[PDB]
Amino acid sequence: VNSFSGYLKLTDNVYIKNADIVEEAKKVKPTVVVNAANVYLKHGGGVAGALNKATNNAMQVESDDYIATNGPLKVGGSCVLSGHNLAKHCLHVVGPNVNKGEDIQLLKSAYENFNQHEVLLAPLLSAGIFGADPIHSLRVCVDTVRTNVYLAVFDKNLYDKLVSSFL
Ligand SMILES: Cc1c[nH]c2ncnc(NCC3(O)CCC3)c12
Ligand SMILES: [Cl-]
Repeated sequence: VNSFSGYLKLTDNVYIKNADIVEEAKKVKPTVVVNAANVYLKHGGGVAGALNKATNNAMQVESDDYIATNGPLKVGGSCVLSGHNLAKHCLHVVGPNVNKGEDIQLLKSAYENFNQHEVLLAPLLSAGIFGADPIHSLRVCVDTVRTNVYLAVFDKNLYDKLVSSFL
């Protein structure tokens, strides 16, 4: 039993809700919140910009030190950093950004990072400003993640479309 409330159950391990991941994280304080990161951990917009703003830029400060030490992430890769005031940990996961020409096949590799954590709060990878089809992102999530994932979809119309179209 966990404290995630109001979710619709999609499969044995995948759950979904129309919610702002920022407001959800503040309420639940999950062990792991997933960020929709880029390889430079430049949290300018989309989910990343919103999560960073909620940390008063502390996420960005920590991220800049991480990059200065380790260099950029790989597309499809991840790193674990602090969750600041939002969660214990933030799993920064880089899905492919279609508006950069990146290979959508890397979306499965991106979701595989979730399997290293028993329970996560997360957005759909590569959706929104990363330019992929969110229906596809949900399909890859369900077919790749085996741990317990609570998906927050910010747009109500897209959520209803994701629910109504779910196979
Ligand atoms: C932009 C933003 C702020 N807070 C959020 N919480 C959850 N999801 C988000 N955007 C990603 C999508 O849900 C839309 C396509 C996939 C956001
Ligand atoms: Cl977005």
